[PDB]
Amino acid sequence: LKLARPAAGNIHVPYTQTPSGFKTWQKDRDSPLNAKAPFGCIIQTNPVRAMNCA
Amino acid sequence: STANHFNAYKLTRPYVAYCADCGMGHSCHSPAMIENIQADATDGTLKIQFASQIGLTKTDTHDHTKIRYAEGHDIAEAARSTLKVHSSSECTVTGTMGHFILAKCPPGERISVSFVDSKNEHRTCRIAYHHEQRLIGRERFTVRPHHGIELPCTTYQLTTAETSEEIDMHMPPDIPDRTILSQQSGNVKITVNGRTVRYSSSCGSQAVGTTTTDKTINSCTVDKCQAYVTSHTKWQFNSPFVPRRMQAERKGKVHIPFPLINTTCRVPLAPEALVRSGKREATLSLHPIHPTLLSYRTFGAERVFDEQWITAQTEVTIPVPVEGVEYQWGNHKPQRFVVA
Amino acid sequence: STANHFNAYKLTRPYVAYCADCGMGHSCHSPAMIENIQADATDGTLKIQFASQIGLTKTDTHDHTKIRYAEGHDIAEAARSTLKVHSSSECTVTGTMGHFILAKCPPGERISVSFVDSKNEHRTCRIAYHHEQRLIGRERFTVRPHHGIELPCTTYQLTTAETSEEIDMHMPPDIPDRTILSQQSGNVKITVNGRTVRYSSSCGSQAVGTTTTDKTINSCTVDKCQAYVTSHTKWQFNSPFVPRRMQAERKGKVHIPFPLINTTCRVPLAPEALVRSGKREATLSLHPIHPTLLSYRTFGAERVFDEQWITAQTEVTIPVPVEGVEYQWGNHKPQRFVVA
Amino acid sequence: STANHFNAYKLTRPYVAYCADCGMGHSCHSPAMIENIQADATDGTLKIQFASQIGLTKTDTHDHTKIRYAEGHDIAEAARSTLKVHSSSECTVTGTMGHFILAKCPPGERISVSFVDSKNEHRTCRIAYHHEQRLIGRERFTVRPHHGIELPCTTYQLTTAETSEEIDMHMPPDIPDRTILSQQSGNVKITVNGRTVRYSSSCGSQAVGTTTTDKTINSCTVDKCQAYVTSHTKWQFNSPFVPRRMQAERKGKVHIPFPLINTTCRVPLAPEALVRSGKREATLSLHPIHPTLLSYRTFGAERVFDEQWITAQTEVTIPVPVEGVEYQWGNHKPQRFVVA
Repeated sequence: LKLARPAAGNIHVPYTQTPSGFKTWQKDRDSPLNAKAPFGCIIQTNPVRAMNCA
Repeated sequence: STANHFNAYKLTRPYVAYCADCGMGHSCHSPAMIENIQADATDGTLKIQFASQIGLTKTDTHDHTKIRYAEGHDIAEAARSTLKVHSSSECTVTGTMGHFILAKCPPGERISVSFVDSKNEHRTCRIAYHHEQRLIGRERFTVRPHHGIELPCTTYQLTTAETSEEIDMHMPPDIPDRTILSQQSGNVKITVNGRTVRYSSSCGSQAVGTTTTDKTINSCTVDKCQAYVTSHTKWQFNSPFVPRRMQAERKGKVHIPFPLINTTCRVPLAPEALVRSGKREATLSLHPIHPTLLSYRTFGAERVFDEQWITAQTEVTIPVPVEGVEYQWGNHKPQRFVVA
Repeated sequence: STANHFNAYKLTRPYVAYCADCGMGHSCHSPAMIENIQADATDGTLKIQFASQIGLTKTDTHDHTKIRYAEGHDIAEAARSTLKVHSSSECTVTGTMGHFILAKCPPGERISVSFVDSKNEHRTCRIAYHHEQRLIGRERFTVRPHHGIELPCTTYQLTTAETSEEIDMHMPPDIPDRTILSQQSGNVKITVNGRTVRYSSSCGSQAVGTTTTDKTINSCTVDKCQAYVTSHTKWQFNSPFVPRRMQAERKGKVHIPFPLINTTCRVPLAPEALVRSGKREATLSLHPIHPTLLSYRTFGAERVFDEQWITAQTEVTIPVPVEGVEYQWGNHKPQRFVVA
Repeated sequence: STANHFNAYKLTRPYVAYCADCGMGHSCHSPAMIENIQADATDGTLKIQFASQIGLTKTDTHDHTKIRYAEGHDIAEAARSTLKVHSSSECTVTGTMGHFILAKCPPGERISVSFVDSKNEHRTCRIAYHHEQRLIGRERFTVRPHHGIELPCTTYQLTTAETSEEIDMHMPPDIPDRTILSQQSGNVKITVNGRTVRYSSSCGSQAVGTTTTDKTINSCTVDKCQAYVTSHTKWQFNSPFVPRRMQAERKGKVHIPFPLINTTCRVPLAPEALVRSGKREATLSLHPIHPTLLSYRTFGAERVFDEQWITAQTEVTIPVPVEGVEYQWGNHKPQRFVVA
């Protein structure tokens, strides 16, 4: 977050932030490790357990 | 008032502020300036902060025909049909409780809201908001009507509730205006007005005095005048543009409409695949759909895992390992295969 | 009958449809469930199947003011001009013959129909079927006005008529109707409704009976009676939702209007080129137009033939061999070249 | 005359003209054929020549409701609200003086004007105009309302005023249609009209001469008669489509509305960067914004200087030479320096 000296007369309080890293790390998140797991076990996570772990 | 939400609506004087986007070229006092389009939902429910109080009448009439809007005075009226929300086209409005308007619209880079109900020709703004249709699923189409699949996805709870998470409306502010005063040859005069007017002259006894009534300050000029915005019976919404002319942030909290819940979605399934058998390898003939990210990964040791957004009719060389790889042709079943 | 085609439509009266595409989230009885959106024509006039009558009067009079709608009791009317077809914008309608509506729409992924006669604000369905702009020619632009081309393309000839291929209006739909019967504690009273309702109580005499009027049923309880409505003046659209409640389809005809004819469309011809000749090689400077396919084939024996959908003003070197190439640069005539 | 500019319209009585683009399938003497599209502005506003005088009253008065439509009886009304400019969607109207109608619109390849002001239901024609999104700035975002930037850009200054470029008005035309002649049962009995009914028949009384009365040249057939219409108090725009029925070229000048001038545009500068400089080289992590052309020129002697219209959250390996580089990344100033 970084605020700036805004446009006078109006109350424009410009405050420049970074990109949304949770959104930018969720959307644009990488290959989901549930797929492409070696040994062919289906990693299912109610509790994170690799059911059918071959 | 919560179910009929008009009590908590009428606690806050609904009013508009100077928005920078005003009809392709201006930055003017938007009576329907969008606060912020907040939408955490897989169902694609854009939820903007409504500039007026769309739903609460001039007397806090909780009636769909009345949408509380802005004027010089607090009383601004609009029709319930007079709202337009266009992303790349006018998306259907899903709900509107006072300061919170919510609905689904098509894809686009900017959302534009407009209301002409007392307003001349749809007074509104068009703020940039990249509406992305990035839904879940192996495929990538937006049509519920196929009878193929369901999947769990988020959706804004289309019912109205009393409150789940309230925005604090508080501190009826001042204005930046002086038209409440009028200098008659020495007399700064304040009449009945629609903005609260602290008389604050350039020199004289006009340092105090409310602005809904008459006051005279003789032997002064218009430049020797002084205005101020007094307040009564309201609380400003968030002060996003909002010249913070309240002494301390202390007002009610109006419940945020549309509390989202996890719902289902009609997941479109694709035409599955054609397994052309072979020697240590197979071919997967795929026809296109609304495009689908088909992924086939090896099943065994540290394995080849390919996944491409298939968007045509093509043939994918699925390597047929000794243990066999696990293929998924988009949003179908995850069925792997051994060497047939 | 056929000239006023609404008489032939009124032989098997217009119906409704419980389509799962029901207004961006719903699925219910629309009058405009998109039964079949078929338009195989280079002119781009999609024909959609609408469950009502497009122009058939309630009295079976060819009156363009009325659009045939539906009710529980089948007689539904709407404003025949008030209906709209929004594909990616409001696609321009061409005509309405009974259950067929034919119109040209913009490039888009799906099309929706919206009609509100008693309907609350244009009751609409939205099918997804990617209406692409696949027209033939050297260029790729949709603009008639410059005198540039005349190539034969197929399009639905928009004349009305009696029939070229009739949709079978048959299988008068044996309809359930059980909300119209109410058990007052010993009497299931089934009043007059939109058809003769056969009503089957679980025990006792309630099995059958004309229920286009009232009939009491002894021992009327809420679990007892099940309702159905059997009438006439009806043949099925397709049974697209349509449970086959007729015993066998008795397929009368409805002549699908707007037959296809091979017409000639005006194609755009772009500025042709500049040709710079070198030793056995030629450089065609193409100024760009709306994106156009330039094809240079070396005229003679087994020789290189390249064709590129060029989309920017550049220079392609068509090699001009001793046999000479033939270089058709876009939708102009095939100007060949000899070595010189 | 000019203060109300409709008097400068009223010097040459305007009317719709022959455009072969006349409603997606036909052509005609359209009332609102696009005479020419002129958009030379970095402000992103199109300007078009309209078939009516948008602003002239039915008597050529300054009429905010009045856009003077065309008929055979040329004095045609048009409602000031009925004009719709759908380029790729309903673009924002900006101004209308005479035939000069200017406004903003989205991206697109064509533009359609629709109005039905004497006629019922919206006569609309659509021509081609590849309306690109060619905006200036290091970034690429088309939304004014950020507090980010101000840069010089041309735009059509919308002051209604007299003239900087006066379109011509001369030659009240004749054409290949004069159907005001009649057949009086053995003669060419032509009806009289408001102007010179030039009875150019094959012979008899009909050979020449304007008809202020119903010119009945006896002993004439329909083919033996030929129509003619000569009028006055008018001036053709350019005769662009315009069958040029001017006997001699000489016009008056009507000033093109909205003279362009240099204004300022607001460009949004995105999140600047993360810098990680190492031995002889650095890395600049840019999160994505609206797409921004980041430029890295090697600050020193004749050196490598590259650019990239970056559109992701990626890390450009800023080559940090011993002389240094020049980091020009978007709307920010060229922040470049030597080794860190």
